[PDB]
Amino acid sequence: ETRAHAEERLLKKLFSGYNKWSRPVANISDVVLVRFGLSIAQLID
Amino acid sequence: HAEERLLKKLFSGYNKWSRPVANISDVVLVRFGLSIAQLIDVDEKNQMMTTNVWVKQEWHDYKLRWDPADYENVTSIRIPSELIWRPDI
Amino acid sequence: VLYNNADGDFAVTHLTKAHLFHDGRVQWTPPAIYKSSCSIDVTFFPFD
Repeated sequence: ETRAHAEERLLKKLFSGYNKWSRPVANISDVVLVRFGLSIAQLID
Repeated sequence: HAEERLLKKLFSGYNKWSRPVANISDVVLVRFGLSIAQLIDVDEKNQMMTTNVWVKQEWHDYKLRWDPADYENVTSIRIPSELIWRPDI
Repeated sequence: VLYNNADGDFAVTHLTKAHLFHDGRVQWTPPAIYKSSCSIDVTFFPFD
C-alpha cells in the first residue's frame, strides 16, 4: 500500500513487452514532435 | 505497431558474426563513399592530420528481406547497427 | 547530434534519467560539454 509498492507494480506492468528500438508512433503515417531547447551553464572557453 | 512486429520477426534467429551470403562461393559488394566535414587540423611538426569524416557504406544480404505488402506498405525501417553484421573497414 | 563537432562527443554521454507523465508525456534534460567550430573573424581586434 506504500507508494514504492505501487510504483514498482506500475513499472513492472508497463515494461512487460515493450521494445526500445521501435519508433513509438500511433500510426506509421503519423509523425512525432520533439520540442527542443537549450540552457547555458557557463561559457567554458 | 507493424514495425515492431516486423522487427520482432526478423530478429528471431539472425546471428551477427555469420557472413550473410547464400553460397559460400558468392561474395558481397560493399559500395564505399567518403565525405569531409572540415579539415580540422594539419599539424606539420608532428605530421598528423585530424579530419572529420563521414563514411558511407552500402551493402545487402538475404536474411533481412521481407514483403512490404504484408505489413501495411512499409519499405524503410531503422535498426541499431549493433545488432547486425558489420564489415570492419 | 551536432554537425559542427571538432574532436569531441557527438552525442550526450551522461545519459541521465528522464521524467514520464501518466498521459504519455516525457521530458529529458542531460548536461553536455560541446566543442563547436567558429568562423573567427578578427579584424576589429580587440573590439570584436
